Amino acid sequence: SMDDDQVAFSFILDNIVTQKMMAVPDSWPFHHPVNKKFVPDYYKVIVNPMDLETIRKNISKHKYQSRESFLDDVNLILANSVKYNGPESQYTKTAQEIVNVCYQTLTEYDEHLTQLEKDICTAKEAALEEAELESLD
Ligand SMILES: C[C@@H]1COCCN1c1cc(C2([S@](C)(N)O)CC2)nc(-c2ccnc3[nH]ccc23)n1
Repeated sequence: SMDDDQVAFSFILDNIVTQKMMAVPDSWPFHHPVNKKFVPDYYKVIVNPMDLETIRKNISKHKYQSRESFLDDVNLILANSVKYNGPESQYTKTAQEIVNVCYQTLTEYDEHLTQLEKDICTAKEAALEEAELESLD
């Protein structure tokens, strides 16, 4: 079912986050949203904040239906470090390793993720078609 497939897809992504990305050494700056009381300037600069806790919350809500949408938020972590800390900051080097281990692990699971992504997309289109046919009955 689309529910079993979304659960599987989300579990794979969550395991990539907790077992690989969160395990990158010294990755603590990216585990949670920046606290405005600690870094008030952060939210004057960073318009689209992102972090690994927020990604996990999004996974639990089944936000990500595709590898692309998942990686959109993953890359935001890196892009935001480039902007706030600079492209050569040690913070950005760490964010880069987080992104790289994400890519590496996605590649290991690309066969299964690609199939889940396709099957979720077909089931979603079918449910949309049926809902529209029912509303017009
Ligand atoms: C602003 C820096 C550099 O870019 C990425 C995130 N970064 C963070 C992130 C955090 C959080 S947190 C405690 N939830 O705000 C998410 C874990 N914290 C501090 C921080 C907080 C207080 N003093 C500090 N001194 C130096 C850094 C620092 N930096």
